[PDB]
Amino acid sequence: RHLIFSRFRPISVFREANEDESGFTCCAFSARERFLMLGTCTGQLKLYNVFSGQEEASYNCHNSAITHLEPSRDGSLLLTSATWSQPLSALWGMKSVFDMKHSFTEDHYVEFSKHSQDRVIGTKGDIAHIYDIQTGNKLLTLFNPDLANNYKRNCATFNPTDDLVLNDGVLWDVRSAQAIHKFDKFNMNISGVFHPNGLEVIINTEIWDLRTFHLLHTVPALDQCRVVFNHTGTVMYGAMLQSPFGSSFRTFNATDYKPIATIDVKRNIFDLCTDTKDCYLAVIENQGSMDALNMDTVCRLYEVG
Amino acid sequence: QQADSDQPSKRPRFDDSPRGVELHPDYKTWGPEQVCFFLRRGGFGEPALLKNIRENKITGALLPCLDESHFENLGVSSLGERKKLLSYIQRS
Amino acid sequence: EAPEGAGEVGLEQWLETSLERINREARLHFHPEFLFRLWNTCVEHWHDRHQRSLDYAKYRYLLLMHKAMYTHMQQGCPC
Ligand SMILES: [Zn+2]
Repeated sequence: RHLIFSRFRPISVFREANEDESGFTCCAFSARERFLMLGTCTGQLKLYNVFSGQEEASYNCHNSAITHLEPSRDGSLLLTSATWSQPLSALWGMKSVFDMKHSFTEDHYVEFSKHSQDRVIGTKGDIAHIYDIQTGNKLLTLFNPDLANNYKRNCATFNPTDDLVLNDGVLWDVRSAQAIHKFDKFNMNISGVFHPNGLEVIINTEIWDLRTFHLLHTVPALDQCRVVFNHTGTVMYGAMLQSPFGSSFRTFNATDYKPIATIDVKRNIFDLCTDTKDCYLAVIENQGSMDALNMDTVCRLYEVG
Repeated sequence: QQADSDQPSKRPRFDDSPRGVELHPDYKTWGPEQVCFFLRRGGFGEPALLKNIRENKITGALLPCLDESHFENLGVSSLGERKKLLSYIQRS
Repeated sequence: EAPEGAGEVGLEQWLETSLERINREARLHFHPEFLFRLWNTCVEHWHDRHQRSLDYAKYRYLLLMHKAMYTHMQQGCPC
């Protein structure tokens, strides 16, 4: 909103049970937000209870650091993505037993579809693949070399209506499987996301009009920043990368992209996530360096009134 | 049931862990630490010796010309260990 | 919450394998360097200076470098 999102209050700190050095690398809230899902640098996934702070579960998910976590709204499936080891992404079931349903071998990034999460879109370098959650079949493949821009942090993604895909700067019509537009390059890393309002497209510092393809805004503060919208999509969270992780995060107005506030946590922010109720703010904070031989990455919880 | 590339019982801690690595070989473009590694390989180090080869100094090229009580300026206290570390650096 | 199952095994060969393949992969991403600075420091710090297990120092090394690979891959690499 306006005022509530300029102050956040620390309440608790989540730390790995039996580690001399905690190593959380990703965070996501449970499907019904009773749990905090915390992937660690060794490829595990530890579930903590948001309220109590107590660890609820621990799963052995990958060979490498967890880089992505996306639960279904259904509460029956979970998407994960690792770092350098194959399979780089996986789709698990949260039913009665935590078992892997389908494997995304070379996909470094994985994401659900937004309509009812019936399809899954993964990214393999510059290429994007679309699969079916039920059978695991690769339904579709989007790529075009003459339009490819080759971001280093490419993440293919659906718009709220899943009729469009943004992959490597290229705007695709899903059902036509034809590239609609190519957003040019002013940045080497961030591939861009869809604004929850489905009006504007946010590619790093550029906010384009999704209808006219005309540049609406330019926000310098979003440079090399990952962007997290609250459920209502009235505010943005900007966290910097390229330690290369910034020790501060910013809040913005999703309407017109003006800065709400800048919070410095004196600690290296690896990741962060909020809830749908917009009550809590989980932040993955790291201290020290390689030469300090201390990279204790911990999850601290804040509250947004 | 378990994708098996994952992951042991539970973990090592500092307050209950008291007492094969591979790693890069040959040869001449060796940073000071590829020199420290090679030194520790022989049973040397002696942090007083390596406390600073973090740099006075040495390349993977200043191995065979570092002579013997140049070693005196940088830490290895006794004459004997010094005598077959003088003669730990050859063989190639 | 779902729970199981059969994640019984490792330390041992798990540690040796982990260290190994994280090194094989990390040699593809860093330039002078070397990685030994981490390794050496660890074997110098926890192993030597606090006389702890070599497996312990190698474990902490493993952890640090998993965080390094995490960092680099999140940073992106042209290859
Ligand atoms: Zn690389």
